Amino acid sequence: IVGGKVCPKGECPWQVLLLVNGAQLCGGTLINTIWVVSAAHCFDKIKNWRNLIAVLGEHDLSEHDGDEQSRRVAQVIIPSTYVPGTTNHDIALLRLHQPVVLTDHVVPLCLPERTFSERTLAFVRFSLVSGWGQLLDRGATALELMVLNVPRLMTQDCLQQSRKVGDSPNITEYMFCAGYSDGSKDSCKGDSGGPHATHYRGTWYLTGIVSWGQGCATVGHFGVYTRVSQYIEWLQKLMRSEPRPGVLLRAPFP
Amino acid sequence: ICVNENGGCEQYCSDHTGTKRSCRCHEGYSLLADGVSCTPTVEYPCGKIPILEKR
Ligand SMILES: *C[C@@](*)(O)[C@H](CCCNC(=N)N)NC(=O)CNC(=O)[C@H](CCC(=O)O)NS(=O)(=O)c1cccc2c(N(C)C)cccc12
Ligand SMILES: [Ca+2]
Repeated sequence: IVGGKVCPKGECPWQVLLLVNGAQLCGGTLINTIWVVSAAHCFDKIKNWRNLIAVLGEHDLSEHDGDEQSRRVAQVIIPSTYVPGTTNHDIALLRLHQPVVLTDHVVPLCLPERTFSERTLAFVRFSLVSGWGQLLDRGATALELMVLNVPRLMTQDCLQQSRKVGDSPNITEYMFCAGYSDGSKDSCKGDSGGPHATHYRGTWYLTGIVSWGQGCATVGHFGVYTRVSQYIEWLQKLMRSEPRPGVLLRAPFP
Repeated sequence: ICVNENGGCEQYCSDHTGTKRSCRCHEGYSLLADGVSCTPTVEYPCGKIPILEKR
């Protein structure tokens, strides 16, 4: 997270930390006691699927305070339309081998219904993005969970307001821009899979997943997030299915 | 009517034939008698921050 602040311990209780062989990989969002929503591109280079760990209740990476809860990731489900190396359909649904115990520091973010998310949440200007990702472009990652408030834009307004480069991934219907173009605030590498949380009448909902962007907080550019509303039905359908042998599972989308 | 201001619903809204609307709530919540508000039915409902709720 660039240009944000430390999320006070316990105020980002749905934030998930993904580890591979003990090393920081990405973030994720808890949506119930056994399901985590993250980003598909976080698993492009994984070869040892049995060493993938999810940590809930995490805050400070240099200290164990007893609120942390670790779980092995039993399954990583990715939409069939996702192509490794690219950014479209950048979402992954993770099943934990064992449920986490809800506590003051471990709480799920509400996965909204599609209608509600499209005709209500999508219009809430500001939302929170978080993670232990890089504090700066080409900079070090954070020891404490960071959070940043960012404004959402219409893809249209994002397009003709961003410095057109080249070979830059297209902004599709499965994405949306959020952030600032003055090079001050944005999510960054390492924050991927993390939640873009939106508040509405006293409750928070999952509307985005940290996905990509040209550099971090690059002047003239915004951060791009996976448009979760497009995957609500896909997610609900998978959470109702029995687990299958093998960690990685590509599932049909729609 | 759900399209306009979430049909007055605190959480989810479903349209019905005519001018009939039904508000619903996420798991871990119950719809109040006003037919729009949702109240937690568990200790840790989704989207709520405990240390803040208890403040
Ligand atoms: C999964 C993640 O942790 C990470 C999160 C980044 C969020 N960024 C912002 N909020 N600004 N996601 C990725 O790493 C996905 N890829 C990119 O963001 C990529 C940067 C590559 C890198 O430096 O490691 N940018 S991009 O997808 O916009 C991209 C893609 C392809 C080519 C790019 C170029 N070429 C022309 C050199 C330039 C700029 C961006 C490019
Ligand atoms: Ca810790």
